[PDB]
Amino acid sequence: LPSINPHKKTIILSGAPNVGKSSFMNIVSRANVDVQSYNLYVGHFDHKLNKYQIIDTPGLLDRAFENRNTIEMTTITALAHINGVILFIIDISEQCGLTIKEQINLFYSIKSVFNKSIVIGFNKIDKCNSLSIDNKLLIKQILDNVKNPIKFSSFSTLTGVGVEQAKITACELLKNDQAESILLDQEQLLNTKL
Ligand SMILES: Nc1nc2c(ncn2[C@@H]2O[C@H](COP(=O)(O)OP(=O)(O)O)[C@@H](O)[C@H]2O)c(=O)[nH]1
Repeated sequence: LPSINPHKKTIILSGAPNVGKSSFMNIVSRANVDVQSYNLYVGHFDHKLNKYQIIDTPGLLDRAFENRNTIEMTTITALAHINGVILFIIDISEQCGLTIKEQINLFYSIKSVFNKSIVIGFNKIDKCNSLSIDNKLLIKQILDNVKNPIKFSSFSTLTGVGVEQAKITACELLKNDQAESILLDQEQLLNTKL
């Protein structure tokens, strides 16, 4: 809503407070970041001759929607209608102050506003690897509960390892969705004609 181009290819960052969202944005955009107020953050980067933005909205996409007022919801909804892929980051070290299960609960609670592609980012691997079987099966359950096309990416925004890889899989998930969706529109229009 505040000075965002809705047509530019976008990574929409989401996840609990202190999971590494602002860190991720800063790394991939080399801090080429516009600070906009309603604070909303828009990082910019190029990948493979294409221009991208990456958006971080602390206070909006880091907590459940139950407590939002109308204006906040319209802002959230406006973001959900951008040309974007979601990067939902889970801090698997739990240093953010919430357990993996509480972070997955957050994901289910808010993934309904987005049917876009989603990358689940497992961050802070410098402080982890492995996981409880209930946690691994909770993560696996995401693939069953979710109609959205979903990929996984592990990284550390403290050490840099896997970060660029995570950025690459987000972009390509977007491409594939753009490709699949334009076909459905082309098909419906011809099926109408015929
Ligand atoms: N151990 C570790 N700490 C991290 C990593 N990435 C970020 N942090 C720290 O986690 C805290 C929150 O990170 P931040 O980017 O502000 O998360 P955000 O609130 O979601 O935007 C900060 O103290 C960061 O320095 C990581 O990969 N590993």
